[PDB]
Amino acid sequence: SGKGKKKRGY
Amino acid sequence: MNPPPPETSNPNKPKRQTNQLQYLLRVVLKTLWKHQFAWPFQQPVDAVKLNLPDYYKIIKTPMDMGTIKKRLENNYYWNAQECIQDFNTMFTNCYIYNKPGDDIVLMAEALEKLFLQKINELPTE
Repeated sequence: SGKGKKKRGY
Repeated sequence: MNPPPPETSNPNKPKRQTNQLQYLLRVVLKTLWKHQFAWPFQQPVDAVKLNLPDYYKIIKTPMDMGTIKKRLENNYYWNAQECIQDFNTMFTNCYIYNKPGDDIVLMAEALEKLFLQKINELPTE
C-alpha cells in the first residue's frame, strides 16, 4: 500500500 | 497493468513559443528536475514494478515530470496553465495515494514548495 522509505539522489 | 503513459506529442496541435512556456522549461522544470528529491517523479509511477495494485483505483489522471518535460519540448502545451495544472496533478496524486508523512509525500512537499517559489516569478501572460 505504499512505496516505502526513499533515498535521496545526488 | 499500468496504463500507457500520457501523450507527449501531437503534430496536429498548433504550436507557439512564449516567454511563459520557455520559463516553465528552462527555470521551473529544470530546477525541480535537478533536485535531490526529483528521481521518484521523473517518470510515470510503475505500479507493477512497485507492487501498488490499487494505484489506478484512485489515480485516474497520472502525471510525472518526464511527461511534463516532453510536453514542453514538443510544444504540446499552448497555455501556461496547462503545464502548471500538470505539475499540480503530479503533487496531488501523490497526496491522495500515499499516507501522510511517507517519504514520497515529504519529497513531493519539498518539491511543491520549490515549484511555488519558481512559479512566483512566471512571466506575465
